[PDB]
Amino acid sequence: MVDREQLVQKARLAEQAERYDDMAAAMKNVTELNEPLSNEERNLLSVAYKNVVGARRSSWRVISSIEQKTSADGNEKKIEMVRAYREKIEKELEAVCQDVLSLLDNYLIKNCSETQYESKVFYLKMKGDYYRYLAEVATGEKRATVVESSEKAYSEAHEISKEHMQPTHPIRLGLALNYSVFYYEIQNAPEQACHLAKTAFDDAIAELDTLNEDSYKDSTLIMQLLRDNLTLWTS
Amino acid sequence: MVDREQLVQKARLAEQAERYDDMAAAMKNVTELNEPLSNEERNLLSVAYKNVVGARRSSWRVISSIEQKTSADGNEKKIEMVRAYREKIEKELEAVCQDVLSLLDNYLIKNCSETQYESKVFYLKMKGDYYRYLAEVATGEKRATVVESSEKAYSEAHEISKEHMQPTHPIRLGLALNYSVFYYEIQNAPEQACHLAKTAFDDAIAELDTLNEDSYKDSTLIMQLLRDNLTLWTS
Amino acid sequence: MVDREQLVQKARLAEQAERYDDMAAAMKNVTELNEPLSNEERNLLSVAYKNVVGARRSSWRVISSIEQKTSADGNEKKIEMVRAYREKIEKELEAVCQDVLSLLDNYLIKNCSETQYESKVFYLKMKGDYYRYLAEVATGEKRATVVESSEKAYSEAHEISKEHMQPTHPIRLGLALNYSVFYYEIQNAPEQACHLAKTAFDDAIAELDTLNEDSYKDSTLIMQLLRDNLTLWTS
Amino acid sequence: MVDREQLVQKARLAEQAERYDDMAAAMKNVTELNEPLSNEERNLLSVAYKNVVGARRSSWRVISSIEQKTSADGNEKKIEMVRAYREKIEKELEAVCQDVLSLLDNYLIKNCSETQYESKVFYLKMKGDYYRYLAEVATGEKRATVVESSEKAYSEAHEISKEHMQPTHPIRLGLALNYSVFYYEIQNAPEQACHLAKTAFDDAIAELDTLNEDSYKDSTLIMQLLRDNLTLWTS
Repeated sequence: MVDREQLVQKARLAEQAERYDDMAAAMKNVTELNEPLSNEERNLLSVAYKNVVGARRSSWRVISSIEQKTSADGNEKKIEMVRAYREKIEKELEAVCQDVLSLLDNYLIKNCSETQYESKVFYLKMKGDYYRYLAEVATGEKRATVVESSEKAYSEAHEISKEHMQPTHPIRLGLALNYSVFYYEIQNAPEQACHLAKTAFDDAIAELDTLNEDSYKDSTLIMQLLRDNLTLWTS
Repeated sequence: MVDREQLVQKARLAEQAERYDDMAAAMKNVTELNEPLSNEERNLLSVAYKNVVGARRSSWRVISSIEQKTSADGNEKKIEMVRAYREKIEKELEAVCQDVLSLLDNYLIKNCSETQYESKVFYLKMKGDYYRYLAEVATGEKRATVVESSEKAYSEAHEISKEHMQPTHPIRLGLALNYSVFYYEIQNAPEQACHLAKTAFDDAIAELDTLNEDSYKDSTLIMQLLRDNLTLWTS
Repeated sequence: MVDREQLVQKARLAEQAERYDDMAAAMKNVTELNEPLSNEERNLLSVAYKNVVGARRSSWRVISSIEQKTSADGNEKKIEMVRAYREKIEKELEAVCQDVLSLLDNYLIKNCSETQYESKVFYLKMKGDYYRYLAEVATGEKRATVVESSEKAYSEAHEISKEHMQPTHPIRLGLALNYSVFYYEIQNAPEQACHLAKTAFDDAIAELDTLNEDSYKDSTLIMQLLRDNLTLWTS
Repeated sequence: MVDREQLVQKARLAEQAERYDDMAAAMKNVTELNEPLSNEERNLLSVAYKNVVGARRSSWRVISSIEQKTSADGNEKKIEMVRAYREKIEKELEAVCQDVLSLLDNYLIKNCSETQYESKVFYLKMKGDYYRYLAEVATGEKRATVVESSEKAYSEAHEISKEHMQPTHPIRLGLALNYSVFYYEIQNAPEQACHLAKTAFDDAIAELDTLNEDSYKDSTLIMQLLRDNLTLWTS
């Protein structure tokens, strides 16, 4: 019988040791206590799964790159293991995404009140992200379904953030960042990606007086990331 | 006969080529046209002399360090050239400071109106800085005079900024940064240095609504530098 | 039924994806085919387990550091999970070491001929290393046994390398590097560590004519690492 | 009246302070004592002028780059100062080269004996280099003359090094490095550049037994630089 405070302590310890699989597992155990998460427990869960899926996405990109070159090389003798190793990483990546998506759908989005608007946007942004990670590796009909699922999660998150959060709020800014990345990289819609990132940046600078003493550093950091992407995409 | 716009273009060209002596010389020529400087011409002058004096201060520190070791080494045969080379760098550093101080006293502070409060604080901060650079290399009675001169320039700048600028203004924040460094490093007053940097940071976060769309990045950068120094000095 | 060439391909693919656990597992499967390893398969096995044990050693150091501070902090409420998390990492580290040590004792050292002197030194250096990693985390009577085991493996490796390899050979140089680290860090014998590293470096420069066209870069790299450690330990 | 040992001490002090103009001036004063240079005084002179000309070459490249863009921009109002500032840097660069070339022709190459083969190759490599720096900024008939002058200096250096130095000697390796760069960048002869760098590298690995205890690190460093350039040029 392990206490909730000890599990959060375990996640913090795993983060310092860079053992993100342990970190994700501890925060998954906290979620499964079937109680709402604090703002702190929410970010610990987010950081854990971002680093776990990040390592899988990086590995998949490396092996897929080698796979495209091996097929072009003409050596049929080597293609078998490259494809199988890419598939192995791909299934691991998908299982990480499905693991987070089950947590969001059966616990986090399912049981946060209609009043906890910050929590709702935070979880729907995560949902958009993990369906986007699934979209990156998916093909054909499987791809179209997860793309729609990602779009649906980002749009709902966007509507609640627009209505209940200031344009400078790091959750609203972070959402605009990832949703515009989804338009650019997944939907291949550079105009809509640039518009979304421009609107978010301009709405934040127009309401710069709404910057909070506890999160102004996070706000200015994401505003810069939005401007960075806007520069990259428009050049 | 060289135009003012061409001299500012020369300073910008010298900055890109990292030829700061050329940059300082071009901005010194602009000042000597005996007209007020634009906000742009002011920062170009400031950046030029900061890089020129910065290179001299770095060289003086290196040779002074070797000088202290050579005297401790007991080799009297080598002390002569080290001391003379340190003295050579030292005179160059002092002549750079006197060059900037003459520009401020006979042009910049001398001819900006009682209404141009931003200009006044900007020039008195520069004056405090260049007397502080002189204090670093000076000894005895010579040191006490330049320390007083630095203190007098920073205090006047502090009074005008407190009265006519928002606590988040980068000129007011930058002034608090350097004036607290003067207390810590020159006056060896850690308490007064920490108090000055704390007050400035706290006044800025208390009036975070006064952040300007054109300079919020500069404000948040100096606020962080203040917090950095406060952490270093209190640990 | 997976081919030996495909398993080596899997290890190379895992190395590019930085999935060292996969890499170690593939090379463990190659070893278990119960045939000698090529020079290439040997280094792939060595690199795999070095990165696997390296991550465990780094994690153990981080959590042990936090453990020493938490005990000193006086918060008895937090000591329980830190100790248990350190113990968890520690058991993982020990199981990695025992896994490699079983491979060396039941396959690699057990079945390489009396003639394959390069192979013998290579495997006995690995044995010295993995017992040294065990010594780092062990205490009391358990520590003394693994220290002796490490010493015994390094000494045998040292005798065969002295007799059958040139002083510039990267395996002989690499052995002198790790064996001197064992004296310094494990045995706390700075004199014997410095002597071993000095002798190896001096023997290599005295026979610089024995440098091989295929490994001169590896030789000069380890010679520098020996000189680096010698500088650090003698200052 | 300043002693030769004090001037070399001044050059070493200037090098630590990164005051390369002072360093070059001190070594120019040593050369002008009209006596041969030691191996140490030779490298101090070489390092001084390399850093002085290096800063001019870097500045010229930056301003020439801006000049090509300003002419393409169509703003005739700005072209005047860019061209004049480039010309100013260019004359400084040329005067540095002529300063070194006068030292080599009226002192160093002029008065080293027919027996000091290391000194002869060292000075003729420098001569090839400084005429190459002149070739980089020169155009038309002026360019053809300095290109021939560079070629003539490198070829003579190449003949003496081939006859009196081992293929692993850092002076012979360094010569092959710069002479092949001259073929690639100045003469636009990629085949001849690759052949020269390949021959030098292959001659060095074929005589790896000729590596000296006092300069093996310099030899292996330049051998790698040759292999680096060979990779870049053949891909």
